[PDB]
Amino acid sequence: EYHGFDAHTSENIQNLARTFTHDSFKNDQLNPDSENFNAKFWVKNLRKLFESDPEYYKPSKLGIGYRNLRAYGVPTVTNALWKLATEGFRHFQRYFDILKSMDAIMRPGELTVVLGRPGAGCSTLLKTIAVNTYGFHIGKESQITYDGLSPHDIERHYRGDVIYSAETDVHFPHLSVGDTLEFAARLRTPQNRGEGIDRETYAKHMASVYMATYGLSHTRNTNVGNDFVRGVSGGERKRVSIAEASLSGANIQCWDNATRGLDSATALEFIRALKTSAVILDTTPLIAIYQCSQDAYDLFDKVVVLYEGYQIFFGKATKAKEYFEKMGWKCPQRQTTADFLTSLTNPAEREPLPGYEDKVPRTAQEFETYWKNSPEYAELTKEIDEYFVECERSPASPYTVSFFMQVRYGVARNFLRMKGDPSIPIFSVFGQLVMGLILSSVFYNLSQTTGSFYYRGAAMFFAVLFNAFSSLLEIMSLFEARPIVEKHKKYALYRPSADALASIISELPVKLAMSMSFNFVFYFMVNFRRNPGRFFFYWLMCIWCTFVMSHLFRSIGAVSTSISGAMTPATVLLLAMVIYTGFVIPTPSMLGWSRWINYINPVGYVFESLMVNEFHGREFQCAQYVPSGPGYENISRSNQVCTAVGSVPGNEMVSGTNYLAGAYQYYNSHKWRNLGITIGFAVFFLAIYIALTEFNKGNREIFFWRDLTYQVKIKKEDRVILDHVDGWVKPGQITALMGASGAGKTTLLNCLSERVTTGIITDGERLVNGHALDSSFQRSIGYVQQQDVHLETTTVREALQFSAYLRQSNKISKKEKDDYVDYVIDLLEMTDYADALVGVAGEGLNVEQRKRLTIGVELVAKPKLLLFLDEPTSGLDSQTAWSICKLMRKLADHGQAILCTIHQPSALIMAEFDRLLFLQKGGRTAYFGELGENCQTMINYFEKYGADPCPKEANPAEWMLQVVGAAPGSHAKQDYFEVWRNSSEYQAVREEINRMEAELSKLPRDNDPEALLKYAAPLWKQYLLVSWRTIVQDWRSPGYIYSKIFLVVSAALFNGFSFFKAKNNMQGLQNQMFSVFMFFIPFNTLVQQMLPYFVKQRDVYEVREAPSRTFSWFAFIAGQITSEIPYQVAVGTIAFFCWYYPLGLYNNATPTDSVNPRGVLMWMLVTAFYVYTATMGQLCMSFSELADNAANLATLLFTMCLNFCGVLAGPDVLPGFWIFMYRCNPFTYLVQAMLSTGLANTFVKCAEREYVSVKPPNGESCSTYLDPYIKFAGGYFETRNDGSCAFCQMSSTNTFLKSVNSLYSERWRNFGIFIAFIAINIILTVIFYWLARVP
Ligand SMILES: CCCCC/C=C/C/C=C/C/C=C/C/C=C/CCCC(=O)OC[C@H](COP(=O)(O)O[C@H]1[C@H](O)[C@H](O)[C@H](OP(=O)(O)O)[C@@H](OP(=O)(O)O)[C@@H]1O)OC(=O)CCCCCCCCCCCCCCCCC
Repeated sequence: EYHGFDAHTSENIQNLARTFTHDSFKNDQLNPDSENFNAKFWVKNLRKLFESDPEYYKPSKLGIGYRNLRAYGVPTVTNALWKLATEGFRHFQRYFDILKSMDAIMRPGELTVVLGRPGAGCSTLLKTIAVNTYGFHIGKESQITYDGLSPHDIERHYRGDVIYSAETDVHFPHLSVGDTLEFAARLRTPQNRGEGIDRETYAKHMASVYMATYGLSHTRNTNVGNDFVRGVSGGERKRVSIAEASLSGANIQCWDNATRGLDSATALEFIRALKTSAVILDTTPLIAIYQCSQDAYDLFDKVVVLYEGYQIFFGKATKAKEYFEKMGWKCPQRQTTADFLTSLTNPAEREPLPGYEDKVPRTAQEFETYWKNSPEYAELTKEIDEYFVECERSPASPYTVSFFMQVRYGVARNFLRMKGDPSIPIFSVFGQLVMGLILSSVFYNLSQTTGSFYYRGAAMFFAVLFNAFSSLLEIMSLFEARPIVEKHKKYALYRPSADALASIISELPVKLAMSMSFNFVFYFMVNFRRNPGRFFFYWLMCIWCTFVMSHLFRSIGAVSTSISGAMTPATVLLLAMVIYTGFVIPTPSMLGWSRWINYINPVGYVFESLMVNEFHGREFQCAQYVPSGPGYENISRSNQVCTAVGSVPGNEMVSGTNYLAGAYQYYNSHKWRNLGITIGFAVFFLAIYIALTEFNKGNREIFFWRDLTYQVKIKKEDRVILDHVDGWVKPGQITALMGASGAGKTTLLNCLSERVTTGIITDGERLVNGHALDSSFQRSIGYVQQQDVHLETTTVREALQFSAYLRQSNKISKKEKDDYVDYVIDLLEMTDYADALVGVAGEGLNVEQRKRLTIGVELVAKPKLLLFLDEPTSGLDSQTAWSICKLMRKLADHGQAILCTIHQPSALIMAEFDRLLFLQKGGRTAYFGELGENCQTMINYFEKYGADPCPKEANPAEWMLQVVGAAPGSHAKQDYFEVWRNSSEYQAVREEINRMEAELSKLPRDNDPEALLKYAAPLWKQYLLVSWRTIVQDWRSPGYIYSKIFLVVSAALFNGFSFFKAKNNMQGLQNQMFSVFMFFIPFNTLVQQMLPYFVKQRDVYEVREAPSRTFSWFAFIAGQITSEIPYQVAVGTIAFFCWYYPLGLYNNATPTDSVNPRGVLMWMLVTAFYVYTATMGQLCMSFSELADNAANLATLLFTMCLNFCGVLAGPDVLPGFWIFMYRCNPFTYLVQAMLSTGLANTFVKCAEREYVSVKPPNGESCSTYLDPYIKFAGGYFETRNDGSCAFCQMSSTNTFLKSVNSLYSERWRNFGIFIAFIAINIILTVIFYWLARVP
């Protein structure tokens, strides 16, 4: 533990200094070897001395003195657009005072405490001290000085000399404490002239010395961790943050609620660490707290008390109590001074002294008037004026090290973090390699004949994609490291630009590894050009493409806030770049309005360069000559011709350059220019990213138990947790249940309520009115959890109504349920905000209101036996806890039985209970009986059995814990379990229990046949209510439906209008097929957006709803599945209307007069695809825990399905191994149905550049020579008035459709199969959620 710089800390510092000076070897009070030397002076002087002092001014102590300070300040998505319009009008074109006049002076080396109720303005005061005025303004008359400086100077020049970090202790979870402190140590070491001392050794010595000072020595080489990741103790992370802040040379530190959610034994340690920092390093700490112990308060020096923004006192912490006693108020006995000061601002509390009632302030104005009139204010004003006079009488870059070394240290820390967790790099590299292998398997050993042309094209396009999107995952790191960077920017350690540059540099090894592992496999598995120079140029182009894409992704991520928030707008841009690469829409077929996009497309140039590199100067053997078949067996090669874009009549080989110049319109003069253009793009995007990251940042039954014994199996060893604990509860009596940390009071509470999934009961017996527990027990009790888990959308009344409907008995009419909900709302004093959205804890209902809501939710179910409460008064201030205790007292008065577990209470709250049950270590009962008034009964019981008397001003809870021996540093005279066993009152307890069992057993039972039911409401009602609740929650989500609609509409519109009124030439059909292929890309983004709103529902259900037996698991999963169907259907209809019609696919149905069937079928297919997207996302999220893993798995499976969907390679070309994956795939049937419906039964008109020239035999006509082939296979011909024939190979679209294995007569069948797949998905979900999460 930590006891604040004791002898052992001094000797540790002595040893460290001895080792350091011995290492450096290779007056009397500074030499470690000599005696008469103490570590205090060494630590104080190490920062200043032992380092060359820059000529500039860098203060070593800041005391702040301010006078006349004052600060003032100023939905359903259907209404979201109107709200946005109103906000825009507000942007286009009264004052509320939060802090009133106040005076204060704070010298260096004094720890100051700010006291006040929540919302009193302490946080605003601390923000004003730390110059964090953003969000409000300060009056012009206020005089603020920092040892003679000004707020502007501190904000501009000496930033980092005053800091502010309130609750969120942000650290890299996977970085060791030693490394985390060494980072700041090295980044704060000045350079000047380092001769004599090695900088690295000095930084290590500073890190070790400050670790020893704050008692973190044992924590070295241990993960700092986070609330999720395991690591150092929660009480040591705060000390690590203090050590880091003080190590970066922060003079004035301000903390608020830093000790929130921490027990007294650790809040004391935190306060002690602050005190040592103040007294050794001479810093100025300010701390704002609500729950303070007397011992912790004894360490403070100056206290400032706030009352509704009015400063009522400021001075020595010891004199505040005397001053407010002179005021005329009375402090109740056994009340801590901090609690008294806080309660002095509560109208319910603060009972005046006798005789002082007539003259005593009652409102903040009177308090401030007296404070101003008091002589203490005069003395304070005199001191402040003297300080101002003294200050008046008496570095361009706030950072210390130069930019290059900031970048170097950022790179080093990035490498340390990567080595600490080799998950993202290794997984990314191996996933890339495996996906590359699988993809290349489709294009294995492309042939050298012209028949491979198309495939080669595809083989390049996808390559450009894989190198393009290889580094997409890297942006995730930016979101993990964003908070820390901001914090480190505030401390004035390194600019965010340095961090961005270091992040770019540190990922180069991973980019190199991925590029090698993917290209060296893909380029050679697919038989591209074998010339070494060609491969090297391909690798160079791919490397620069991935650089450009990585920088673009980083630039996008620099302004976003989440993966989904970045993906919603980024998907449209990425699709725009992908479609216009030059393969989906070759340049000759690009529309006029989109030709300009290709100019500014950084990926089109890469594709052009790669294709020019491959095809240029290459001769391909012909694979098919247009005149051929049984009719033509012996025809001179002169009359034939190859079926390629650049084919020349009578030539056996087609030239690659002609094909490129004719089909894609690329030339070899652009091979090298495009490399320069891509380098320019990379540099531009790097500059944009750096600029962005630099700038854009900112009850008749009685329940009892007898001889309960409970043991748990751990490490194959049986240890008893509860050893024969007996007790009872009664209506109208509150039974507090307390114990040490290891006493397992929570274990007893959970065991009594049957909420434990582990262990068995050995000897006990639980009885209700003398009868054994039946199956109706679990529904006849209420359980109020410590943590309040509620949906962020449903209002208070909606949540209460939902619980009432789904939990009360079915025979009760709806009107009675609503009446009882109103009664509960009235009884809890909740009427003020009965229609206020719960929302996140930050914005919405505060802690007290949330706790009241939870108690109401558990109450509306109408428990008949008991109401367990788990730590109701933990994590709340001293006033909210009192309010909750009063509410519990009222509930008990109304006729309820309560059994609550209390942790670290105060005397006043403790006085409000009727019975006490104390558990020693190991679950052994010490005392069990009424504690009387002011805990007199328990004190008398313990004293009369050989215990020291309780001090008059001691808190009974702490004294009890100490006498039992659980308190640290306390010795027990003898164990009290045994003395309690034979105490003359344990006999009374036994007699009472036996009498209750013998008498209450004769009371007639209330046999209700509906009670003995596992769930109160029938299954269909639960399913309907859960589905409606989820639908409403999605509707009210803050911009979740709008993101989905925008994404889908934008993608569909871009896809439709890129091929606007597409023609039906040979390349047109391929363009439309790839349009259908690219229609599916929004799948990944839709899944990513949808999953978190499933996570929220799952967490709420599992944490609270499931154990409470509100609705069955099947109801939950079925509701989640049915919730997304309506929104998906609507979005699919919108997408079809925005894609099918602009594409002009309806014209294809005009000749056959089948517009309506082919339109309805297409709409049904599109909606089915979207419903399938939702079902697949939910399935892949059913069994996994994190949303990221489910989204990644869904994307991987979707990509695998797309690879073998039949467009990239049909069944014949596909290797046999993968043939099964071409049949089990759910997208092949969808693609076939869509193509057959949209393209079948229409004519084909070949473009001018795709006609093939044929030279018929001498003395023959085009018809006479080509009719047999035309009959044998489709196509048509024209006369060119030059003796030749211009031939087109396709006359009707049915030929191409048959080539893709899509038939018009089978579309319906295909559609049906797809529906089956959706069905399967749903079924699997309803099964997997049972195997994985249901216990
Ligand atoms: C911080 C990020 C780090 C990123 C990594 C950094 C990378 C920086 C690298 C800088 C190195 C730059 C080297 C550029 C020098 C090119 C010298 C040839 C210039 C030229 O111009 O050579 C054209 C002919 C092919 O050109 P070609 O066949 O398409 O057409 C011509 C013919 O070559 C022919 O020779 C006739 O005339 P020429 O001789 O060319 O004048 C005519 O032929 P026809 O008209 O009859 O068809 C035509 O001109 O190169 C060929 O063969 C293939 C030869 C490979 C071309 C690049 C060399 C290898 C790649 C460079 C580095 C590889 C990757 C780097 C590491 C990877 C990962 C660590």
